[PDB]
Amino acid sequence: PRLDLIEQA
Amino acid sequence: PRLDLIEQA
Amino acid sequence: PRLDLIEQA
Amino acid sequence: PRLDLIEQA
Amino acid sequence: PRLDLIEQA
Amino acid sequence: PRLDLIEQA
Amino acid sequence: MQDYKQSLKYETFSYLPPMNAERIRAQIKYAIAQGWSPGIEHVEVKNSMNQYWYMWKLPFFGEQNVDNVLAEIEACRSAYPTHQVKLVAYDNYAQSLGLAFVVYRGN
Amino acid sequence: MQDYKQSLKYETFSYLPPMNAERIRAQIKYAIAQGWSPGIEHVEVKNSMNQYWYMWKLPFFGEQNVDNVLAEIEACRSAYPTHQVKLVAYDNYAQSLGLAFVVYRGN
Amino acid sequence: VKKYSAGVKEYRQTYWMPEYTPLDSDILACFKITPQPGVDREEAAAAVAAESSTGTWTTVWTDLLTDMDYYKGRAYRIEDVPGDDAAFYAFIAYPIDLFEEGSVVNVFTSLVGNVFGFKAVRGLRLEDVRFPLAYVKTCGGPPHGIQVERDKMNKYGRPLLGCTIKPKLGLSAKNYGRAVYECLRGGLDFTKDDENINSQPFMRWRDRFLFVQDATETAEAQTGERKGHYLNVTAPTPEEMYKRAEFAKEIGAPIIMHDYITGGFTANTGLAKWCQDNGVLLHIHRAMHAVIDRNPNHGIHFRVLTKILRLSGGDHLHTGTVVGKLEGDRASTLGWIDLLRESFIPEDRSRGIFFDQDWGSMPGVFAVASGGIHVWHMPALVNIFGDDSVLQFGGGTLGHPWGNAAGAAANRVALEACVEARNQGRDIEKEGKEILTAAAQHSPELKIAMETWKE
Amino acid sequence: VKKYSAGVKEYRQTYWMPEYTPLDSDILACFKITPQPGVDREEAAAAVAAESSTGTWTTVWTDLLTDMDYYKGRAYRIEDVPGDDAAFYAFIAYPIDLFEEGSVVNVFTSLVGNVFGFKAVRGLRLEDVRFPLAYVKTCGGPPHGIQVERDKMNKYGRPLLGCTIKPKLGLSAKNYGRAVYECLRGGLDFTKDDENINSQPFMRWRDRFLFVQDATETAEAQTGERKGHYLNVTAPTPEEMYKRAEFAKEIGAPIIMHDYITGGFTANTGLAKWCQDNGVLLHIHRAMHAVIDRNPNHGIHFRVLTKILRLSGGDHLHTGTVVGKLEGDRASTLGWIDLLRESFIPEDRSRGIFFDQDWGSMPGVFAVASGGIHVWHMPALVNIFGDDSVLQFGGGTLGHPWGNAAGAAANRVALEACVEARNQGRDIEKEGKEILTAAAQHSPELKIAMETWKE
Amino acid sequence: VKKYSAGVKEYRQTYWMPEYTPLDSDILACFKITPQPGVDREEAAAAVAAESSTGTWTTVWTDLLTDMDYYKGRAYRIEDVPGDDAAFYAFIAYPIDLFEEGSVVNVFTSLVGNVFGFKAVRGLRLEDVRFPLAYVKTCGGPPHGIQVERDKMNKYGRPLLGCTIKPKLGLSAKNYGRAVYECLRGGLDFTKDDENINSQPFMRWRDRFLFVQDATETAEAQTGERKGHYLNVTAPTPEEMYKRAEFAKEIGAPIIMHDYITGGFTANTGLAKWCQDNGVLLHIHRAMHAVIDRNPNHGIHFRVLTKILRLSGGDHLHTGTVVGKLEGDRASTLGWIDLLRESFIPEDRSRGIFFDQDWGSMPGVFAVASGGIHVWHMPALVNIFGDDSVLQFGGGTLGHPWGNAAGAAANRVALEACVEARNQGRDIEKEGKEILTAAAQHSPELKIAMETWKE
Amino acid sequence: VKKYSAGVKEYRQTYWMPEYTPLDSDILACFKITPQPGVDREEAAAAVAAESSTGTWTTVWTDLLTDMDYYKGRAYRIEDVPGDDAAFYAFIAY
Repeated sequence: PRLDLIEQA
Repeated sequence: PRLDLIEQA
Repeated sequence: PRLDLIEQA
Repeated sequence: PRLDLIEQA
Repeated sequence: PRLDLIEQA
Repeated sequence: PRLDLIEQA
Repeated sequence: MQDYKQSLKYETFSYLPPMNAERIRAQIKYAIAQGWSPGIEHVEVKNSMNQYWYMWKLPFFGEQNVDNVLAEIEACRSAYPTHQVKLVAYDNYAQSLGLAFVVYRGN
Repeated sequence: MQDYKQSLKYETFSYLPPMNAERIRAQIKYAIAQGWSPGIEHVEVKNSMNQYWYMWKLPFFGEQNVDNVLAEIEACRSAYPTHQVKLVAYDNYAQSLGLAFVVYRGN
Repeated sequence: VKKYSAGVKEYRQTYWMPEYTPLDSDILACFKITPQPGVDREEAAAAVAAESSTGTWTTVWTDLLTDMDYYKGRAYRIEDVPGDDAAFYAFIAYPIDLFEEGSVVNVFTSLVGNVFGFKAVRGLRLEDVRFPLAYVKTCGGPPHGIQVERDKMNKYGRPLLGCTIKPKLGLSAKNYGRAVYECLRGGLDFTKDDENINSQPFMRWRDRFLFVQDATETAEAQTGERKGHYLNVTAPTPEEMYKRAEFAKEIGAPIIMHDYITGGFTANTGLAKWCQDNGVLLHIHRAMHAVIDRNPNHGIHFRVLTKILRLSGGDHLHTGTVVGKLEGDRASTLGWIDLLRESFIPEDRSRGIFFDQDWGSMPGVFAVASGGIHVWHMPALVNIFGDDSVLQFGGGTLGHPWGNAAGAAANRVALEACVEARNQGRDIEKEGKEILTAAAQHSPELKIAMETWKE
Repeated sequence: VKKYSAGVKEYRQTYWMPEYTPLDSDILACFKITPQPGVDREEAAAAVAAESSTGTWTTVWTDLLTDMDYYKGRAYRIEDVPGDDAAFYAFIAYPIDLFEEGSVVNVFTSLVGNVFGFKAVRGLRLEDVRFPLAYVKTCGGPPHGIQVERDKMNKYGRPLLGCTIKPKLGLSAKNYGRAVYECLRGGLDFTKDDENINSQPFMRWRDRFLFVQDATETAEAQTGERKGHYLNVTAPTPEEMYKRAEFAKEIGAPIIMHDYITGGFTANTGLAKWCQDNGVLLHIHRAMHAVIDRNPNHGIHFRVLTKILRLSGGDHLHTGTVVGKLEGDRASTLGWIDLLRESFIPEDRSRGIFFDQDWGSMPGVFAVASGGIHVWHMPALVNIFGDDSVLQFGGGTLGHPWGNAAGAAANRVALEACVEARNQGRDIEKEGKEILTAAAQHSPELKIAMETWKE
Repeated sequence: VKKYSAGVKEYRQTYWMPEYTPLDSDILACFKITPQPGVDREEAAAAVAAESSTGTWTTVWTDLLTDMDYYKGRAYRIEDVPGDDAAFYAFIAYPIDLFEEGSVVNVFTSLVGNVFGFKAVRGLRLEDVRFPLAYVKTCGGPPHGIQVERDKMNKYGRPLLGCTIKPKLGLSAKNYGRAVYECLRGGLDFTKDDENINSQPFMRWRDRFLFVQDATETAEAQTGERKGHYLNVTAPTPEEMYKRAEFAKEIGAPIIMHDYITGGFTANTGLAKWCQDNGVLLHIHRAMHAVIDRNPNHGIHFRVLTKILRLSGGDHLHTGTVVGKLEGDRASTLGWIDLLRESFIPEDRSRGIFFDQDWGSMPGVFAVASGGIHVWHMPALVNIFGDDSVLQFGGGTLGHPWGNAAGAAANRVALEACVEARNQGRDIEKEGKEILTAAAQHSPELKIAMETWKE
Repeated sequence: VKKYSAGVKEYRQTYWMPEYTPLDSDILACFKITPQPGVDREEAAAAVAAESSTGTWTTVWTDLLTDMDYYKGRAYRIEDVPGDDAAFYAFIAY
């Protein structure tokens, strides 16, 4: 979850 | 005001 | 006790 | 008052 | 100063 | 000790 | 002078001689007469002082037949033969127990 | 009414019937499908509630073969036959476990 | 009155309102006035109403700044005293606005402050006070109450058993703990400090609390039953009182005791709030009650003091023993026990209850019996008080020929046998001897206890 | 006794010591016992001694753990009551070790706890208590005392003058301050809250303290004399009581008041220590005294309550007015005023003083007179009380036809004229009318005041 | 504007900026405006922008003291509402400088303070708010979040199971613990206080916390699984709320619950910070949401309230059950669940997501399902919510014919069977009955549970 | 009710007390209910009374531990809304 779908990605 | 129109009166 | 003999009852 | 009538006196 | 030269401006 | 040799005794 | 022998106790009625079937029956009957709901609790002996014993099924709300209560006590005993077993009587007006006493002492 | 029998549990899936090889395999496959790294932990039964179980070797980072995971589970079991053994799946995006469940219960 | 006219005026003109109907919010008081011959009833009643509330011996202009009709207390009914023609009951209504909310102190001070000193009356007796529900809700009340206390101590189905350590004074802390330990291990639920035990040279309080707590824990482990000892926190100052209460909480003592009249209402009310905030049970001793409550013509009836205690706060209240009291005073005693424990007490003049008293949800208080009571009193005590009571056997335990443990067991067996017989439907007072004799066949302790003291 | 024998025993065997000589450290109590026919005097005295100290209704083994000969209270003298054959005086000695040091609570609880409830006596009256100097030194006493108070307020040469604001209840804070302002500017040294004034919906305490302090400061500036108002800090809890006392100190109020019986001894003692630590004068009201002190056969004589107040702590104590009292009770009143103010009071049975009372250095307390008193009472008040007194004229000030300022001036002129006449050697009570009439020729306020109320 | 001209002016001239491009730091709001016929869209949008930010009904000179161009909120886009011609979406940008950092209160107050009262609009619905990352970083957020909570409770691989004790009100503390004990020992991870359970006369909070913690520990020992009960700390005052939270920490309770709307955002935010500082999990109940969130034309969409909760702080949030919701509202529900749990939610109008919402590193929150759900709902619940959810079966557990322990086991078996089937790749909702029926063959509890309630 | 019977029950059976006279201590609430066609007034009023106080969507045994007659909120009067036939006033005592 959390970092998987960040704005950067 | 205040005491003039109390429930008792 | 307690609630058995309340004013309402 | 006070010291005038002490037990010692 | 301060608000005069903001990133938005 | 203590109470055995009091002033009262 | 006789020396008083210290032993573990089990609260209400534990200082009296162990109850036969008649004495136990009278207490349950009294509880029902008061309108209280009999219930059964059981616990491992070492946990006797816990606030929350295991509850056997649910309190027998509205139970009027003492024999049903006694049968439940036997059924709890069979399921947990080493546990202490306690009869309780819920008083819903006071939200307290009207009576509680250990029927079997455990282990 | 049936009386509910209290027993120790082992978290996720422990309320279901014990898993055969097929059910265990499906869970590992799902974990790999999610991109999670399977790992194995083991601990003495009495320490089951500790935050830090023993880690068997290292998490199988990038492991795609479920059979390798199952072989590792057997190898851990052989080394520590009395310990409970837990399969975990590390989710590095959430830095959490995607799944965890006890495969062997211990002692 | 609309204009200012200086000079002395009769109280009747303002404070006697025979046609007043009390509001639900009103505090009502019943005074038994024994007036001096020559003084008029209405004037005596009005004078009590005026001086207890807003009146003055002479007319003051400041009355016109406010509305005396709203604020004033008013005597509204006069009644004869049955069988006593020298005295009459005066019923006075006080508007709730006259009192600080949540203050038994203020209400008590207003009602008993200076009317008792009138030269017009030979005697003044405050018989009853109707605390309206609106006022009751402002008061803290018992920190726990009967049901919460039973849940906390896990005690059900019987009266609790207590013992005051004797001699009242003179024992060292370690010897005090020994006596406590022996009583508790023998089957008493509670032991207590004497009312006079505070902090004395022979036994400093901190040493007492330490040894008593050790005794309590040892007995609890050895019996498998919860135990307590009412540690007396009555102290010279509030700071000292709170210090002792905090130490009792710190060492794990479940219950403390306070003298609410001698210690005072302000201290007691603060202690009761502290007890609720800290989960400590509060036992209340009524020292000095007899100074105020005994004289039937002058003073305050204990029923009033009972209501104040329930409002101020206590989980237990010493109520004396009805066994000594005569039947005329037995019904009165049963009256205040209902006031102590019940939710709604209807008016009943035969029991001395002059007003309906509604407590709403305010918890009930354990009634405590003590005195020179022993095993033989058990049947009558169980009958009169019932389960929600504490029976305290100080001399009846430490005076057993075989010591505290046997004495405790004797009392415990007697209590349980009486309770079992009551539950079986026997008339325990009528069959008391037979019940006790039957139980004694299985308890040597009870048997010799029954031989020590007479039936 | 050296061996344990269980069972009930007579109190006389242990607690009646006719040959005992009290030690200097002993607390002594004089009880007037009105016993029920059939009971022996010595046994009644011994029973009071035992139950007030270390005795039990039945023999307990724990007595043998300690030395009852040292600790026990003992009745040591029986005397007839002059003119009353139904009653006798019992003199009981209590070893000082029985009491918590510095605790009027503990001593009071022990003496009055449960002896008043005996079925053996028809009535029990605690007449006097000898507090030994050794005990007196452990007590805080008055925070300031007469001399320090006069120095703090810069008041010398006359009794102080006070007024209670009336009506007792009903005034708003701002109107309360107006009444205070008018009284103080007119020549009263002090004004006071009524005993019933705490914190009420019509007037919250913080608002009252603010307006009163404003009134006090304004009057002080306009008169050039120090002024004060006794702010009532009597409160539901000790926390509330201290909060109000702290606010009074914060705003610069020189004096506060407390009800020591209704508020309670524990609260009062703590307040008295606080007052000493913070330099605030403490006025003590005696509400409830009449409940306890009026009945000559049952209760506690006010002289005992006076001694407790001086030990507990107060700079002023309400003492009533001797003008109403009859000559038989006048000497008794003069007796406790000496107890309140003097350093050493010798034994004097005609005045009700049963023991020599030594106060040592403990400061004296202002005697306060109040009631339905007015200008005409001034000569007798000045004569009876003397300079170290506070005369409070509530109705006598706010009931003046011309308002508070004129009423205050009328009282002030009357007081000063009486004092000047006394200093000139006139018999002020005999010449009271002439003195007042002469003063009235220069004071219209006093003149109409003398017309308002009767001589 | 550079010069001061007094008088009323149109909002459009200043607050409607159709050509504005929002900055990354801007807070963006989407309002669905249902305007009264006759009012212009742009003027309605501008009026909402002005009144929510810096505007006034009339021109004020003080505007010239500052730079309104920088500070003002501005409506920048108008869009039609698909299928509803009476309403339009207004998009307003707010400079981040307008808001107190780390204050959901302030942002919420500004957006919803007074625009909802406009007579110009028939209805105003706040649909979505874009919280920029810069603002998000100033907020505390969930004290732990999904991953930390799973690590703390050592729970992996499945949704957690909960139960609310029933009846909502009326049970004593000891009976409450009994119900908790039975549920937990039967296989539920959690039990919870009802939202209405705070501290009531029938069950005071301290007694409840003690018995519940005893129940939790006993069940944990008997199952070998970690257990918790959400103790409700919702209280009248912050002081009371913190007191209860501290007691829960002191007795070792792992989790507490709070009502964030009724308790309030200020209390919730403080509690969330306290929870992080003390390692206590925080469950959030959404009482009152339906008052605010149900009406599609007037109010605030729950998705906005979801974002505020995640910023304010909670480890669990009650989200209702999608099973009842229709497909039109199902996608919306899935939308806010993503908002609750995901790190980056892209804009998706079909799901009601009007703005890209970036949470950065802020942890996700457990979605909680409850209501009238029972075993038959399990397949759909597992499908819709997934693993990072808590399924709460209050009636579905305490309403089992065989009691709480059997009911808990039935739910636990149903949950595990659904999870195992999902992991095996079966379509659990399509095959739900077959899965449940197969599991029931090995669980009598599940079998009769499936007979009690209908499919 | 004295015995435990599991399952869903109608709110009216318990929470609609048309003959109740509110006590002076009672909190009273007036709700204007605009119900969906098909739902009965009394049931709507009872449902509001139950859910705002002690009621549950399904019967729970824990009700029997306490006295629901004392504690429960009760709808005691239904009145029409003057000029609005779609809505009614429900009066509930707590």
